[PDB]
Amino acid sequence: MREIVHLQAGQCGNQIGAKFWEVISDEHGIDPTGTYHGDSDLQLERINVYYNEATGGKYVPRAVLVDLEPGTMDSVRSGPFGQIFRPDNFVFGQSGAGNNWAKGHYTEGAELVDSVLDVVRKEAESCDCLQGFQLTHSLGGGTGSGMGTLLISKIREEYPDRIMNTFSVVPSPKVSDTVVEPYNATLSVHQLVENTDETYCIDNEALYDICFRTLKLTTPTYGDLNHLVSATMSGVTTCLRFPGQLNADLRKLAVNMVPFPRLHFFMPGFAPLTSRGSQQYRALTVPELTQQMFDAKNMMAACDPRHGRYLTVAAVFRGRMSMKEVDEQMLNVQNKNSSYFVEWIPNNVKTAVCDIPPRGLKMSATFIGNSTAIQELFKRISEQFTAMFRRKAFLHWYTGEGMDEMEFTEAESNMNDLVSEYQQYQD
Amino acid sequence: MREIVHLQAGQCGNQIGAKFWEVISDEHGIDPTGTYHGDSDLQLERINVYYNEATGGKYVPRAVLVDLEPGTMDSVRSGPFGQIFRPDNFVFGQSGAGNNWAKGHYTEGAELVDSVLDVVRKEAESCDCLQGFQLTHSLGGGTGSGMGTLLISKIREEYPDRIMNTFSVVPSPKVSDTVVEPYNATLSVHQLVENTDETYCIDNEALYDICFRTLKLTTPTYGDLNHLVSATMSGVTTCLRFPGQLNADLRKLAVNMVPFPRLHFFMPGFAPLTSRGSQQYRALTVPELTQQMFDAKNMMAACDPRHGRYLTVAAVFRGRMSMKEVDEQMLNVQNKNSSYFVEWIPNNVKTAVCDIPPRGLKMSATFIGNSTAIQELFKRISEQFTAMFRRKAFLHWYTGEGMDEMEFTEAESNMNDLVSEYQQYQD
Amino acid sequence: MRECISIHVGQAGVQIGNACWELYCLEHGIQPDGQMPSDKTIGGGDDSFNTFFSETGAGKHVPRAVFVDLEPTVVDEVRTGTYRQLFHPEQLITGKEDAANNYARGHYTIGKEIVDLVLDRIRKLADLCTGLQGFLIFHSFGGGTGSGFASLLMERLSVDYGKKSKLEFAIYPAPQVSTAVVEPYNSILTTHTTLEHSDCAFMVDNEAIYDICRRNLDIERPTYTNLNRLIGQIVSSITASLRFDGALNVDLTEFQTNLVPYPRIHFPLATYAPVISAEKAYHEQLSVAEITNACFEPANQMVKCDPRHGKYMACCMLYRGDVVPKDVNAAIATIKTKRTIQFVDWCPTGFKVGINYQPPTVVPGGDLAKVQRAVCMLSNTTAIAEAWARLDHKFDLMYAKRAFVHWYVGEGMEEGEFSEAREDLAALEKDYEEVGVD
Amino acid sequence: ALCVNPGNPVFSCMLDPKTLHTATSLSKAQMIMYKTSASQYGAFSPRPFFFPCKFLPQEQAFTEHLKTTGFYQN
Amino acid sequence: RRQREMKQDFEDQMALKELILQAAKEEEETFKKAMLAKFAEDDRIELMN
Ligand SMILES: Nc1nc2c(ncn2[C@@H]2O[C@H](COP(=O)(O)OP(=O)(O)OP(=O)(O)O)[C@@H](O)[C@H]2O)c(=O)[nH]1
Ligand SMILES: Nc1nc2c(ncn2[C@@H]2O[C@H](COP(=O)(O)OP(=O)(O)OP(=O)(O)O)[C@@H](O)[C@H]2O)c(=O)[nH]1
Ligand SMILES: Nc1nc2c(ncn2[C@@H]2O[C@H](COP(=O)(O)OP(=O)(O)OP(=O)(O)O)[C@@H](O)[C@H]2O)c(=O)[nH]1
Repeated sequence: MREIVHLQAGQCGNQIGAKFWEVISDEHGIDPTGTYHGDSDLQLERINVYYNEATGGKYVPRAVLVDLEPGTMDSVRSGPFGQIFRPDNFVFGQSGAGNNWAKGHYTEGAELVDSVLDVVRKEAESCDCLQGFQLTHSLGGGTGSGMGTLLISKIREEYPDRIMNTFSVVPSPKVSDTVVEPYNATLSVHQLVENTDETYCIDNEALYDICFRTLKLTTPTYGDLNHLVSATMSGVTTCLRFPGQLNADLRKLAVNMVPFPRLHFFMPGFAPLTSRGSQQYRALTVPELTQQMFDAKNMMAACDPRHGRYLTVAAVFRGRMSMKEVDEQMLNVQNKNSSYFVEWIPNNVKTAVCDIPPRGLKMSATFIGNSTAIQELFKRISEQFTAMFRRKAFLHWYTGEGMDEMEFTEAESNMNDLVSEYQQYQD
Repeated sequence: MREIVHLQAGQCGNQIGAKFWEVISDEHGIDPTGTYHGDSDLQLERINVYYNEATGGKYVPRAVLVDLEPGTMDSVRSGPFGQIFRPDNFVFGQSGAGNNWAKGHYTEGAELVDSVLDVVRKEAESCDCLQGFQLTHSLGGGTGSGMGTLLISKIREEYPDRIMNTFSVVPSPKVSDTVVEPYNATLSVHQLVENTDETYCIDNEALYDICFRTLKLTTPTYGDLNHLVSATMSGVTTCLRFPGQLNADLRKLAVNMVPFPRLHFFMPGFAPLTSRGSQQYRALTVPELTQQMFDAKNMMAACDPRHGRYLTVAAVFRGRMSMKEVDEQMLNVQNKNSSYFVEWIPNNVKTAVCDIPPRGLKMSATFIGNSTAIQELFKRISEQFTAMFRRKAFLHWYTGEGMDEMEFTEAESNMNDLVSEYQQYQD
Repeated sequence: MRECISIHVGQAGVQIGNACWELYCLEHGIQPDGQMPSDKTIGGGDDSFNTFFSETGAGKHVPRAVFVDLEPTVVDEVRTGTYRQLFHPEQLITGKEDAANNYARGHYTIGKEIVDLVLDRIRKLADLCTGLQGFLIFHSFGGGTGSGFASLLMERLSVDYGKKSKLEFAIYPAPQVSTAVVEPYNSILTTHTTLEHSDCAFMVDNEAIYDICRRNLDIERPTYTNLNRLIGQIVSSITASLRFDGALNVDLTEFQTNLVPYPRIHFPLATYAPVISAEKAYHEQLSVAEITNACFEPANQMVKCDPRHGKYMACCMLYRGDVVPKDVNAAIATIKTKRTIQFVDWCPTGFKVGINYQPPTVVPGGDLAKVQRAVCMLSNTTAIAEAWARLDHKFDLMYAKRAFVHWYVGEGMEEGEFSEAREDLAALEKDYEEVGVD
Repeated sequence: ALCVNPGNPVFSCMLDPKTLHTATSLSKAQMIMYKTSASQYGAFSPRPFFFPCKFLPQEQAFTEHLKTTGFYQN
Repeated sequence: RRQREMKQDFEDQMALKELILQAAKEEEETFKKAMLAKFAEDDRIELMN
């Protein structure tokens, strides 16, 4: 059978994977202690896609936690699902990263890559045949970008035939906390575009606005945001574990989403988000879901593709649907905005329908998008990087770490190439 | 029927034997008083291999305790099972040891051999038909070396047709505590090779490392280390005492493990070693047992055979398993590292299946190997002996009791011959 | 005697095999256990089932079909379904890796090590059968798995068995709707590989099937099941000549000979006239007149072809039910006198009638009609080339900008085979107006 | 309570699933939460009603008595 | 009567195998129940010491 081993990278991914993993075990109905409460036959069957079974009715999550700071891990371990997480999967370093990419890429990573490779391979023979891997981390995270760029490089030569899914969050476009963050992201993306085959792009600012739009709760927690992205990431994973006529393999999907190799950055899309009163002012119908599915405000990833155009669109529908209601609506949206697609490809929509609704809600869906709205993203960081590199601010550290200006020169040159290629194909 | 009588010698083997013996009683379920609480027929059936039975359901061990220092024996006699051992079997001399090989080998042993040989021939007449003898002692232990080397010579002429099993521990390479120990080792291992047929090689440094590795409990007792080594000796003896289509005789194994006469030195190998959470985080499956069974970290005897190659490998498996999984796991390792055996012999594996699981766990195994990893051992002592023989340090003592440098010359010359002999047949 | 073996390739072709076999078990009264009641029909496996099932001396009906798929999901529910005990475990040929919509991956990467097992399946079926007129291959041009895998086997069954018929059924890709854009890639590859080996290819489109549902069946929200029964009823009718008899009996060999005029082009159209809702048949009446008008009406066909835009060559009507030649030949004579219907002057007659006295019957929990008079309409016209004319302008653009090529060339393939197809379709289309031009 | 931390951002479930089931007169009670698109193919039990009122099968016993052996020859 | 006899004994033989199969799965989980109980007591005996 074909399975997935997951990676918790960066200190955000510590919050990400923790929420993500409970979001899985819960809806399969396992108690926090780990003794599965046998209730659903299908989830009892397709639990093996992500978990192995230990003794005592306990499915071990096949994931790895990596970090450097014990306190974050101790909080995760002391959480409601630390007991379902494994001490051997807890691998860590004796150093404080300083939120330094180079230290996490050259200095601290050197003595930790060996152990994690030993750890990850031990699970590799434990399973038979993977589809690949997925990595929850941040492009703007210091230790995560330092670790992740190292690992994605190494996992590539060992298993160049698998799926290297990457799950990263983009920092706040307005205001980035880490001042050396543009340096970290620019270094990371240089290897990312060379190593990754897929990239999930998520931004916090849009998540906050969604609260202003539909949550309206004023004061949520960051964990609530993790709950949202885990739900979205759960939705794309429903395909593999769930039955029903929809083709689940990411490779059935990747060839359908990737026209050319340089296209790796993709944007999420989710289905009904509802405020207080509209919970009973909403008549759940495939159009009104579809209308809400394609709303500029229900966008959450980076920015409005209203600035640009649409390359490819793919939506997975979770619940008791049929082929028709999705059929005419695609014709409806086709005719609604036919010009805002690209004339390069007609029928650029690839639809899948999951007949198994989530636990409690019936009419749901997820959307993955590749539009011409990423130009704003890396052009933004282009002025930033050029501005700080114009007078090489915050540089004596990395030269002391052993880095040189040359490495950045091609790294921005690679990024500028992606600026043109996205522009050339569409414009 | 064919039985075994044990020998307990050296101030170390004074400790191990009790720990060994109490395990066997706990394995068989005899109370500390000695009145067997009959619960398993088979352990009732095949207790005759090692024990005689007194009046009133009391299994008397057929073991011989010998030493010079009373306080060790008094501690042993005051132990949980000293009442199970006989004052008849408590033989000792009227002198302190001083940790001198020759004092026990030439001076003190002379008036003590008569007693023990009478005792061991008394118990020999008590039993009908023997497989042979096993001796628990140390090679770096002064009293065990002197008496052991004496008795092995004596036991050879009286019964040269039995099993002369020997259980010795190698002192720590980093520090021997005893500074005269390399003299003690070189003298003993000289006498050992001609008289012995089996030798167990164990070093304590690996045991500390294993404690940090899987025991993880930081501060153990040396008795716990004894509980580890006793399990290794218990498993190799579970073959004889327990049913199942496993060929148990050491001769059945010896001709299988020993290609040529001078090969006496061997390494143990043990099966699942488990830490605090992994007891309920382990999917106990034959593949993962074999993985941990063939782990260079599971090495406990001397050092990693990675530096050399593998002459003979033999592992006995204990539990409710089948021929096919052990067969396929057998063929995996052949395909796994085909080049790391010797082209001298293919299919260098010997397998025996004990269908009787232990008390406390079901899936278990024991491994006995003869690899090319002993070169580092005696070559280490070679530089030790040469440097100390270079300026004859601490020699006036041994000249006092009646020894000469000439005995040292041939002992190391014999040692050098075995250095080459291991070298030629593999390299 | 009169028997065949059906082939269902790909998760696309699996449920239709279920539905038809579920349909097929009803008219024979096949209980879900696998045996009849105390009444006597069992023996050496020789009765109405012997053409379709193998109810051997053991007494269990064994369907003469093999279900081949590469994605174990869908086959795992159906083997846990209702009729799983009737299905032979490993005739449900399952796979562990998908073709990922890639025609070459389904033809090269994985098809090698399973076909020999499948070849082992067909020979065991070949020895037990007696006449084996041919095969019933159910597939799809836009096959995520059906496309690549069926291509290899249909080559291999041709080279060893080139003296029997091979009947091909496939859903034709929607003309303007595309669930995949690699669909033009594999479908054009399927055609050029099959035209020189496939005997008779029959196609259909779902959107027109849907249109019928809310035109006359009055269902604005159907499912697969309704569609599967319709095409299942279609194949049931063509197999009714084997199961029943009639005033005259016609076999697939007669169809093939009479349908295909010239080599290469072997692509007629299928139609079923008495498609109607329950209430309409209730207070209305069915007769040979109106159903023949319905069966020739330009909007009752399931393929996006305008008959007045083309010209007719082949006409085959299979009357299953209580009909009499008196009104039959009179009605079709009027159809010949019809001026709108433009047959080619090459064929004075192009009309193949098949009479069967058994009325088609309702299915439990079904949506079909209450049929006493039915026709299975097999016809071929020149109005079809526009589908491939739709395909090529779709293909030429996407080939010119070499979409997705890094994918296909990454797995060891090149453009020369793709170049082969474009002139082949060019060769195919140019024959179509050449046979069109009188 | 089969809730993660109920009232979570995405929709959640609280009611007991084992009572959410409906049956048909020709089928068994089935879990509405987990009704799949494929189980309809054999869901309903048959009635002797939706069966044709005529059966005219092809009987070939007299054929095989002379199929099993070669025809007469001079 | 050959066929009716051979067919009837079959499902009997069928009936025999799942009943020893269900006997197989019930006994293994009892040991699984036993081992977790032993894993329960070992934790609590670690508690007092
Ligand atoms: N865990 C967590 N991360 C957050 C949160 N809010 C923002 N983040 C960002 O998520 C990023 C990714 O974390 P890591 O990749 O582990 O960062 P790092 O390598 O440890 O170094 P830093 O990025 O400086 O924290 C961080 O850089 C934070 O800026 C939050 O609420 N929780
Ligand atoms: N009993 C015991 N022996 C140990 C331990 N650690 C190392 N040893 C060694 O085991 C050796 C064997 O003991 P004996 O053969 O009885 O020693 P001996 O002949 O009385 O003379 P010494 O070796 O000097 O003690 C000793 O030399 C110790 O160096 C331990 O923890 N317990
Ligand atoms: N024949 C058939 N076609 C279907 C069915 N359901 C949907 N379709 C249409 O037929 C196509 C199915 O082909 P594929 O997606 O290639 O299926 P496959 O080749 O077996 O491989 P997968 O992609 O893994 O399922 C889809 O494009 C649908 O538009 C079905 O049940 N049977």
